[PDB]
Amino acid sequence: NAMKEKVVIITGGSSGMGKGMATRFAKEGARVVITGRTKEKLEEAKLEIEQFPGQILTVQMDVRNTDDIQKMIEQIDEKFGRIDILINNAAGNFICPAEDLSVNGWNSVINIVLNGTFYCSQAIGKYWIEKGIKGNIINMVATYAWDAGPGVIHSAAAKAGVLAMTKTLAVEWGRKYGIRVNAIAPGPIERTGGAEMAKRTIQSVPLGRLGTPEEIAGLAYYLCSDEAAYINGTCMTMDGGQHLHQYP
Amino acid sequence: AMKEKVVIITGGSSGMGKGMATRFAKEGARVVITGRTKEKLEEAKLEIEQFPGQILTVQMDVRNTDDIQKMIEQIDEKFGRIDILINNAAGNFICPAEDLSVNGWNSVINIVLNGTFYCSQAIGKYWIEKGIKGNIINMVATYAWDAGPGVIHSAAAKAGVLAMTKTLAVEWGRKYGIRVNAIAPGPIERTGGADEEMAKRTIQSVPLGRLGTPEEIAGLAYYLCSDEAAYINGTCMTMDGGQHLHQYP
Amino acid sequence: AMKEKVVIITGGSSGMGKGMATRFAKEGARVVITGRTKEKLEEAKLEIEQFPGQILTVQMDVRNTDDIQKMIEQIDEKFGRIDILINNAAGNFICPAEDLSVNGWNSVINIVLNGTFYCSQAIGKYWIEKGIKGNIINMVATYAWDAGPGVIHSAAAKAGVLAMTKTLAVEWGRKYGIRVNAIAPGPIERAKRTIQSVPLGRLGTPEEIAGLAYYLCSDEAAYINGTCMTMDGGQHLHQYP
Amino acid sequence: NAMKEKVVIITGGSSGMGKGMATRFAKEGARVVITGRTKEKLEEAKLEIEQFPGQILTVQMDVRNTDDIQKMIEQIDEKFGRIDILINNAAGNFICPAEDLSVNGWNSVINIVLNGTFYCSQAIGKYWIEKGIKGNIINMVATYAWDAGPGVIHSAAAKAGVLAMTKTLAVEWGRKYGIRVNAIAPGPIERTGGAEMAKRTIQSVPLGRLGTPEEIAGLAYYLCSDEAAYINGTCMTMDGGQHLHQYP
Repeated sequence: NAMKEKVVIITGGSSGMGKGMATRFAKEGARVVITGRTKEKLEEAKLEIEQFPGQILTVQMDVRNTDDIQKMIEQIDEKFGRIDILINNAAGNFICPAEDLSVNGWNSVINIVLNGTFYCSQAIGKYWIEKGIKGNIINMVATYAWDAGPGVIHSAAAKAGVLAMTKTLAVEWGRKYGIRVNAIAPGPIERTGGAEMAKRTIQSVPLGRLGTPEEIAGLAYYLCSDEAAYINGTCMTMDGGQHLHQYP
Repeated sequence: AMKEKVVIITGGSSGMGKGMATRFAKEGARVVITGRTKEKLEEAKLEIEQFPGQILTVQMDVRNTDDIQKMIEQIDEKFGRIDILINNAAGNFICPAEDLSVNGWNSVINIVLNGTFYCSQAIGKYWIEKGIKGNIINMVATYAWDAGPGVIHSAAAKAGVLAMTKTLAVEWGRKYGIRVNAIAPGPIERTGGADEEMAKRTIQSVPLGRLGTPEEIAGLAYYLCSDEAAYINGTCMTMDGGQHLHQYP
Repeated sequence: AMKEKVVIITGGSSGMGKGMATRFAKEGARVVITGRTKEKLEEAKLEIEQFPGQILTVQMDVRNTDDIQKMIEQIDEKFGRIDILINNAAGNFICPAEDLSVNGWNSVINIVLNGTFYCSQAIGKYWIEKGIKGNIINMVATYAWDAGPGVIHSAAAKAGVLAMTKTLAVEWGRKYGIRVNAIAPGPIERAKRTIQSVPLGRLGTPEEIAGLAYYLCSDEAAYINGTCMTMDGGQHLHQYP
Repeated sequence: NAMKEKVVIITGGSSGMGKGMATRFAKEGARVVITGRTKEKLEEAKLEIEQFPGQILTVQMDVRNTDDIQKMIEQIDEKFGRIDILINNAAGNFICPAEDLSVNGWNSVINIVLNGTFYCSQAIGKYWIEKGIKGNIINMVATYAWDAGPGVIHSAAAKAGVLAMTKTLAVEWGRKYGIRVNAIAPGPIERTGGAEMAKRTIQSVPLGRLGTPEEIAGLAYYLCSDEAAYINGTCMTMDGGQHLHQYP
């Protein structure tokens, strides 16, 4: 189909936004690699999105482990022979007052979100550099990445770091290798996990509703299209206007 | 579908304006292009029209509120609806801030900032009275949120337009379900202003090593108006190959 | 060196303008305050003047380029120099964007954006002719870089001023050594859900704002250029996740 | 509340900006604690900065080690009985193309700059919470923290994370404890030693010169003064206008 012969890797692709993006790329005929930490969820996701035999590759791995990343790259290269797009979506988040956050809790989020995104990006980038592939990277961030994230200080710091990495790689690798690097910052999206009623935040969104995984997937698809080839080093926000000041 | 929609593009007879008009027309929308000169409007129409009467040319000035109401009336009478407004009409040139005439400064503030407000408010009120969930796209520049040396007039005006964009996304998004966003293009071929050492140097300044195109800009505006994009509101989408970012540490 | 300096504060007869004027006069500078109404200027003068001839009141409109040149002539004749310009003259009120009259929108753009440009260009040219390394401080608002629901006129105007601030910081900083910066105040003294909205749990004060403007004009702050210093107790930041 | 009665901690206080800040606070009469990894540098800085015996406390410690941090707080509390200000300055930075950066290299910068700043801030904050002290935190960032940092991707990410932390703590702790948290972003400063011609750098600064440690010190001192009590959750840039676009 439209994305046929392209190979897309989505970390954290067995649930939520990751799986919504995975669904769209598979419907457009691309080969999709989804990663996760649990076998069962990956199998389920694969059964839900696979359009033809061999289209989807599930990889049980940890983005914090550089050996796992290299093994995944070798496995994909052997099965499909190329990698076109990397979407760094694997994340970990929960609320905790900053004073009460354990050192291990802080470390775990920085490790999965910031470090794991860098490990995946550098390893995939090096693969593209060696093969002369003009790849595309999309990093999932949050609107609190450029502001305050009260109650989620670990995620706010990690995602801010990811946003800086996004812009830095867009300049360095855009120039030296023609690799495009961008981010997406979603607002509240229906059908996603986490940790007095919802109308408390649906109200905070000017458009008065939650976004959908299909809408996020449409943005990801547009960013990977030939039309969008000049978009580089930006963060596309999709939050119905939530992050803006709602009163004067 | 896009086939039934009506799109207004101010300054639509040349440059990015015409690139956007070309795309919406190929997708079958009715397109209204505005401009100050009759000749350029007729040239653009002939070039982009897919079928008789698809394109409506309106010779007008975005600084004139009477021109804006006349245009709305004419469109409503002819097509019976308005779905999308793209505020593109612009004016720009280089001048050191201390040398800029009061008339030069005023003219750019009036066309870019005031004209965008006049058009947006008039169209918004038309949508409000008819219960239409419209969409507005404002064309800004990457210097709108930083410094614009040599183009202080445009930097100020476009910064005002960006603030307006975000403010209307909140006010109208909430009260009427009207979406408002902006596009910040980088250097785009076939859109030269007034003003090669610095020429090839500016291409060097773009990480991707090339100029953007009006067709790429048109594809972003088209995506922003699609049903898939319905949750995008109050943002500025930059399309500049990474140019506005720091190029060295 | 403050003793030998001349500071111009537009809209200096009330509120923040008066707070700034009070501090600069206490530090011994000559202060020029502008305003539209005679009696308010006369009251402000009596309140802040520390010695005879310290304060020059000028009844003028920042939208009038002829008024600006007359003021510059008058200042130059009386004091012989101008060191600092604070563009504070502002106008503001709440109104839904779709209800705002063309005259209402135009008046705010004219006073805030155009007036700041007219004053800044006229003073810049004066400094350019005399080789003076001046300092400009523009008063903006935290909604200048975000949305300002209900105050779209002021948000647009202030955002324009912020862009002008950064642009002149580059052009004039490099060519003439003139520094240009902005201050963004939060809610300032002179129902309480907005006090709750401020992490520090209170309103700011005009004395605090004046202390920031004073620091920005000091020799210690000579490398600060093209930035916006916000003083709002943390209010503009997201208060929830 | 008078500076003469205050205790100021400056990590990385034995050289460069840290020492410039140390010099100013000591000159105003505060007790100053400077941290560093080398005994000799610490003793040299102490001799240079101290106005009276016992005014300066040097602490040889690693900001990445939470035990070192805990021991330092005990030592200061025992000697001085209070802590008023924390300046997170310790940092590590060098140039390296993103694709050539080692995993250890990346990890070390994130650890020292981002994690170390969180460890010190959380530990000192907890100390302040226990004692009811309305403390003040200043984090040293850089202007590439909110943009691209080509060649310094590690520091750009770490510093972006520090900036997010700064804003997040200003909200959470400003509200719950009256603790202020702000950042400073310096431009190029003479006498600071991080790892073509230098006239290129001064040329990129509109003001056409480098900043000084004494200027940076004045900004830090202003931010800690009583008149700056309402400044919270912001980043004060001191770079001569360098980070702005220099041409259309």
